[PDB]
Amino acid sequence: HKCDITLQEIIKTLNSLTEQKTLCTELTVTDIFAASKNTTEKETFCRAATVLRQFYSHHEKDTRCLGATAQQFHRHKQLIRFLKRLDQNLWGLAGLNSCPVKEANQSTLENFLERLKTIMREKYSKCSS
Amino acid sequence: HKCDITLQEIIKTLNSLTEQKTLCTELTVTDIFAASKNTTEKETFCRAATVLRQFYSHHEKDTRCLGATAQQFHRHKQLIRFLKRLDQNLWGLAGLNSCPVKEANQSTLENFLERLKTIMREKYSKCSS
Repeated sequence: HKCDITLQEIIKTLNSLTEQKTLCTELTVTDIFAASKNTTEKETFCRAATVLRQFYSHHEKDTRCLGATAQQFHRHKQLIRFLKRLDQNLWGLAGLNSCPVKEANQSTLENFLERLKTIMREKYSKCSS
Repeated sequence: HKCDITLQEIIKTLNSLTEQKTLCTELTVTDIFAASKNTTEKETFCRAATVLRQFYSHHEKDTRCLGATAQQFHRHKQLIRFLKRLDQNLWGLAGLNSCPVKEANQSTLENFLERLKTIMREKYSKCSS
């Protein structure tokens, strides 16, 4: 399923994420989009599904992110809800639960999310345009 | 030749470009790094060698870029010298002069150059680290 509405779910969720801030949206993930050797779409997804999943699992109850105020704690609570959802969809479209994250370079969650939001919208374009 | 000094030539030139401005560094190229399906390293290069080459050839004597003042015209003159050089190296490492630029989305020359500068530095890391 390649031009499935799951793409819209991914984009629609990407927007929420990209339009928010936290002390955690600056911590780094593996830049799987720093590769020159490349792969295949479903593996592009399993790899991305992987890094996103390593993050939220590593940062769900992280001290640097839980927050001082209420609006902050709320924000982080929301940040992790979305990561889980964005990831839930990625694994489904990837349909591949094994991943060789061969990369050294790290982006920031936020800058990585933009690139995912971009790749996804290009993937969408090819579905309608 | 994969960990050749040509990589340093590419990075070293990428730095000059990325650390400069022009009225032309905002005009758009094809975002070949918006693909999810992916390819192979030498094809990643032929594709990049292609877009860069379409640009300078399309913008060498472009009115929006030639410049009003002297420092401006000089800058554009320099912008195109580097594009030719960065491209000269890419074709050599790509060793492949045929390219299927299947992409719709466009980045800006400047934002595309950053990503190339990044991919290149990751490619370098794997050569020494």
